[PDB]
Formats: sequence, C-alpha cells, structure tokens
Amino acid sequence: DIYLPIANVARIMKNAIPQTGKIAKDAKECVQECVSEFISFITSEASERCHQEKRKTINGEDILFAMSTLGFDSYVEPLKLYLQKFRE
Amino acid sequence: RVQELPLARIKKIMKLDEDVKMISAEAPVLFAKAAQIFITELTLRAWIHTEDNKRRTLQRNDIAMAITKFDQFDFLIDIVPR
Repeated sequence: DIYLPIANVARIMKNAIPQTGKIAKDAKECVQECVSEFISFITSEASERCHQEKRKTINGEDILFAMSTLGFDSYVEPLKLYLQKFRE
Repeated sequence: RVQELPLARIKKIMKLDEDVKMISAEAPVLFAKAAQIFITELTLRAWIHTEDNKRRTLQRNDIAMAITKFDQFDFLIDIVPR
C-alpha cells in the first residue's frame, strides 16, 4: 500500500469544499486509496500503448493516450499546459 | 500548488505494477497535475451527497455514492462500494 501523503491529499480536498466543511479521517484515507487506484489504472493502459509502439519507457504521450482512451480526455489539455510550464 | 506533490512517491505508485519497469521523467509530472484534478472532482462530487444529507463532514459513504453517479469513476466501484 503506497499512497500520496495524507496531508497533501487532505489540502486538495479542503480546497474543494466550504471553508467550514470537515473531512472524516476515513474519507481522507479513502481518497488516498482512490488516487493510487487512478494512477495504476492509467499506468496499465499507458504500459500497453508503450509496448504496442515498440518502446520500453512509458512516456508522456503514452499517459495522455491512456487518459483519452479511458474516459479522462478532459485532462489532456490542462496536463499538456502544466508540463509545458514545468519544463519552460 | 501542484508542484508541491512528491514525484518520487508518484513513480513508486506506478512501479507497483510488476510489468512497469521504466518510466519517463515526464510521466510523474503529468500525474501530479492529474491527481489534483481527480481529487478535486471526486471531492466535489462526494460533497454533493454530504450536503444532501445536511452534514458538514464528508464521509466514505459520500465518496461511494459519488462513484456510482459518474462513469468516469467506474474503475472505483469495487474499491469504495456503497
């Protein structure tokens, strides 16, 4: 069981609800589990794409293909922008 | 700030799949942003059920309910069942 740090997860959650809203510890842990499941789900499809393209290292295009294929196409443009800004 | 998320941890999660051995440097960066977008949408959707129940505390059952209402979350149906 490998998860993103609970405090980082909780901070992102808190930003999405009213200032006085509260989050049960068990709900934070649940979202931790869900995020790892999300990473694994996308990565599995990206791995298949990588192999199909005669490669061995899963790249950004593989991840984006996976997101589009698996019902997360709306993530593609924001992700491309974020990566561009990150490397610029 | 999405840039705050630990990329080594994201890479470790990816590598839990035994078939996943080599990962580009850029892939964890993409996942850091994706994780923020995903957590935000999942939390917002759970909070719909929190508010519907006139509660101020978001609970696991609210997340379970949200998962059933969005086919993008189909992959989580058996992870967080109602």
